[PDB]
Amino acid sequence: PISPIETVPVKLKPGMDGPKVKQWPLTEEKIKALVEICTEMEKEGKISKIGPENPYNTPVFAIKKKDSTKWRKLVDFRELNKRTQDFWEVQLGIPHPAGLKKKKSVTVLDVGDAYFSVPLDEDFRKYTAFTIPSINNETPGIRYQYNVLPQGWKGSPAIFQSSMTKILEPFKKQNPDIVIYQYMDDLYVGSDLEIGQHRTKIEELRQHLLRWGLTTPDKKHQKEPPFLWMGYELHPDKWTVQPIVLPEKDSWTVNDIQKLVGKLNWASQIYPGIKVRQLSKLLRGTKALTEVIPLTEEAELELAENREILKEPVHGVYYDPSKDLIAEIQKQGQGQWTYQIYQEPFKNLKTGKYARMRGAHTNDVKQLTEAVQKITTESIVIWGKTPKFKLPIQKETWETWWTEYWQATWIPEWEFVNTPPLVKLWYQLEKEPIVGAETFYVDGAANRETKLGKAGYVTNKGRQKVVPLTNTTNQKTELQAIYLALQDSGLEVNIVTDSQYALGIIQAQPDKSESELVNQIIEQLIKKEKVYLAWVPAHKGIGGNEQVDKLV
Amino acid sequence: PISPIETVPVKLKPGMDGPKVKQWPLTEEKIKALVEICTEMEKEGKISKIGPENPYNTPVFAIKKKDSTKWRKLVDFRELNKRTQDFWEVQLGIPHPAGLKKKKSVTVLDVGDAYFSVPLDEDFRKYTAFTIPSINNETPGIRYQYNVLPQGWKGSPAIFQSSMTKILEPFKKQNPDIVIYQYMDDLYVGSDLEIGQHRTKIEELRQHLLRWGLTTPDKKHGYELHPDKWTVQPIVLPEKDSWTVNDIQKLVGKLNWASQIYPGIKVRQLSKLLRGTKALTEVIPLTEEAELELAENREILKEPVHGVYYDPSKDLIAEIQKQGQGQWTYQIYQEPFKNLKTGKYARMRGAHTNDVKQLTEAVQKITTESIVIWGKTPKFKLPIQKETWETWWTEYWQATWIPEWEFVNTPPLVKLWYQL
Ligand SMILES: COc1ccc2ccccc2c1/C=N/NC(=O)c1ccc(O)c(O)c1
Ligand SMILES: OC[C@H]1O[C@@](CO)(O[C@H]2O[C@H](CO)[C@@H](O)[C@H](O)[C@H]2O)[C@@H](O)[C@@H]1O
Ligand SMILES: OC[C@H]1O[C@@](CO)(O[C@H]2O[C@H](CO)[C@@H](O)[C@H](O)[C@H]2O)[C@@H](O)[C@@H]1O
Ligand SMILES: OC[C@H]1O[C@H](O)[C@H](O)[C@@H](O)[C@@H]1O
Ligand SMILES: OC[C@H]1O[C@H](O)[C@H](O)[C@@H](O)[C@@H]1O
Ligand SMILES: OC[C@H]1O[C@H](O)[C@H](O)[C@@H](O)[C@@H]1O
Ligand SMILES: [Mg+2]
Repeated sequence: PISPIETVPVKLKPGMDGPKVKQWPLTEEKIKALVEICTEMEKEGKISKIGPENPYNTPVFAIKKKDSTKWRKLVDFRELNKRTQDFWEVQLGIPHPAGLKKKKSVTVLDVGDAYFSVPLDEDFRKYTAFTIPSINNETPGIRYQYNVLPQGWKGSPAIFQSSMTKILEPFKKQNPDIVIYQYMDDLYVGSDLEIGQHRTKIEELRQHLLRWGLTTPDKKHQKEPPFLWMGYELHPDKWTVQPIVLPEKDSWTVNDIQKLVGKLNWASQIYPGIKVRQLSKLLRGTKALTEVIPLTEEAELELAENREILKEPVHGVYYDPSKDLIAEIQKQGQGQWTYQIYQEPFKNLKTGKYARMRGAHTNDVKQLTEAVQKITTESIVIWGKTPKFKLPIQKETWETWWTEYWQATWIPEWEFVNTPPLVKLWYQLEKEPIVGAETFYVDGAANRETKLGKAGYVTNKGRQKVVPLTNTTNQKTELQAIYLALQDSGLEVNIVTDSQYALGIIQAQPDKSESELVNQIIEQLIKKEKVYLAWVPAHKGIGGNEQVDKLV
Repeated sequence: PISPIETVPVKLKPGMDGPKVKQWPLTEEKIKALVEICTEMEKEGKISKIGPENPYNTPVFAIKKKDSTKWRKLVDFRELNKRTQDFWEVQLGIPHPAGLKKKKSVTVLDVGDAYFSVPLDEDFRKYTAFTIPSINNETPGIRYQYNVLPQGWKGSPAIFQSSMTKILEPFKKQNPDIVIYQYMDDLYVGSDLEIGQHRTKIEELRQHLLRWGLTTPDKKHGYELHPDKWTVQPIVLPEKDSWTVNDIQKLVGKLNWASQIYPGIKVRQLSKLLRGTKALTEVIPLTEEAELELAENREILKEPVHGVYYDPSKDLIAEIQKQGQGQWTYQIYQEPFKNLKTGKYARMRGAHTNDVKQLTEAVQKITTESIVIWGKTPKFKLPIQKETWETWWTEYWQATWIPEWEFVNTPPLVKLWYQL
């Protein structure tokens, strides 16, 4: 109970004092349970009746559970925390399972009244002060103050996890052969030894823990093989996602989809190829919480497949240190790439997805690059090192793109993987003009107001065309022209644009866009043999551009 | 137990709280090194373990010196800095000698060790807390906070400023033509001797410092720099003989963007040949009234910017553009289109040199240049991916300080900067 640990000095933000909130003198069906409870804690040292002093107070409501013996005193420190100094924010992350080194036969421990077994700062105890009213409506209230962590006082998961560690510290030394994982009141002592001798140890940490004030359960040490954990299912030689509920409704809302997609994002860790692009493409109608959102024809087809995927249970393996990590990717199109990190055939530690960054103009190589990346940053967390990559692209296709990309990229260390689709740049622009190819001088503006434009051109051979556009942007007529030239022109052509934008979009060789316009342009590029795009400053006297620049 | 402990009490100015920065996830390799390092420092007394009652934390990395044998801890005190600045720049600031940039040779040497002998102000140590990460969040990271002036903190030097200059007191009288700017942990020695002798006066100082206080500098029979040599200013226009419509357009634009800086850049009679919807592959011999602009402008482009004056209240921006083939150009400035310097970095003796590596060096290069010319580090607009950078730089990076950086996706001037 009362741990002989040293205490962590605690205080309050500079210039504040204890919370002096009072008790709504309540009942006696409960101003009884309280006195029963408190007095029982009072014995165990968890608390001590405090004098007739200055101490502030805190509300002490009570409630009743549904399995039957009795009530719980639940003090509400909300106003004590507000005043309590900040703390070294504990592990905000969760130790993902695909990276806990396999072991023969693991154990687990469930620390007892953890919070209540750690002594509180002998000087910050006076701010834990509270009182329960009289057994009668008269008021000679009862006064107490905490001597251990309050149950949800601000600093508790911190000063606990702290003290815990400084205890396990000396144990782990005398036993450099056990990796004990810590998370909340859960210990993950596990190792690979005869199963009998091992227990001799768990029944040893336990002695040591209880030795110092911390208690642990026991069928002998309580849990069997199927462990639950923050959503995981950890077997003794495998981990997996706890079961998922992908529903079927006749009505969905902006609240029904976050649940769905949210549930869908989680399952992907191990469920290979969980497409969820169109479903999330929905959560942005508007962000109302409850909204009759009509499923789309594409989502219901996407969800139908996600279901078929989940209709079959898949497992996950544990990390083997000596063996290394290998990660492989594969593009599902639409900017939906899926991967899986492994060490051996048919044994993945985890698989995941890489969305399209929800942008407007990006080509596979770019994405594949950002894909490798996501996986890299991540592998450095779960495992600590980066993996060998098996990317669906040839060193030849890559070399091209980066040596010709204004940005400094760095795909690290890969091997080719022949399994279509294979990442490739579909169209390429002539680095220099083309001699025996007509030159289309294009341009197309539009009325920012009336939203009416016209795209067109004028060429050396003297051909001219002006196609009227309606309900268009300025950038729309800007690309409408390049697309128009690609139409009217022959097998190889040179285009002159006054459009910074138009150019860049194309000089981005961005395949896979949504915008029908781009794809038409992209499609028309494909068909062309040799194309050279040129940019000249408009409205600058080009006796050759100050043409379409005036025709449109 | 202990002698007269007089430490310079440090304060953050009113309204700013200690740093609370997230510790990055490191490779199991770097952790283990960072583990031994602190294990030893804690042992040395230099640092101490802390609890949860210290909400503060600055990121710490691990990088090789040049010795791909042993690692050295590099704490990213970029935040604890700005929050103490009024101290390391106002109160105990270090003046910057304008001549340093003139000497023919500048050798920069490490003095960081002279700092682990000076205790840090009790009531301040709490802000120098750092965490040594854990693989897969297995266990909670390790918590340490300093007990001596820590390298990287811009106060370590401002505090040492006295003991330091006092040590340089005999050497500077006797060699009165040498400049010595202390910028953080680095010490810059500038002079105008033979590149042979200049390596001797250094050694003298090297030896002087080594004795006087064992301020142990890491030399290596040691970083030569030649400030003067830095004079890369032209912006050559391709001056050919045969010009096609296409090449004239490429020139006008490349010439028009230009005028956004130089006032007298006149591109008119050039648009003269660009008259008429012509094929792009059509040679048009330069006119008579024409090449005026060819050279009349090439001239305004021979003699640089007139009216560009550095400002100490506004900070420095550094832009870098991948130029291709280990080719990297860059400009330092404050008011867009008013450069203080321009240049080029180069991959020269490395067949393992990749983009990132280059950029990391191209940057450190540009950073020392400023640290010399201006005594302050610029803020970089790195043309790389934020995620990729924040992962690899600490690989090839090997400086003792870290500048401010952000990330960009460049408007393709066709980099109206390159010459080839
Ligand atoms: C509060 O927790 C539960 C309540 C009811 C359960 C019923 C059936 C199986 C597991 C349960 C669990 C979870 N049990 N989880 C563990 O004993 C556990 C041990 C070691 C670790 O590292 C870890 O992350 C989780
Ligand atoms: O071992 C690589 C080899 O495995 C293949 C075919 O045998 O695919 C199976 O094994 C992978 C091992 O990582 C699993 O990820 C994959 O799901 C499974 O079908 C090929 O991917 C490859 O040639
Ligand atoms: O790398 C940028 C990234 O670094 C962080 C720490 O995780 O902060 C530091 O670097 C910034 C670079 O501009 C500084 O401005 C900042 O002061 C420094 O602490 C992140 O905040 C930032 O996203
Ligand atoms: O997380 C809930 C916590 O509730 C209480 O604080 C208990 O003392 C502790 O066992 C548990 O950790
Ligand atoms: O990502 C969403 C999921 O995260 C974790 O698994 C939570 O335990 C679960 O409640 C939730 O559905
Ligand atoms: O070859 C490595 C060296 O190349 C150049 O000198 C870089 O500017 C420098 O940072 C680096 O140490
Ligand atoms: Mg126009």
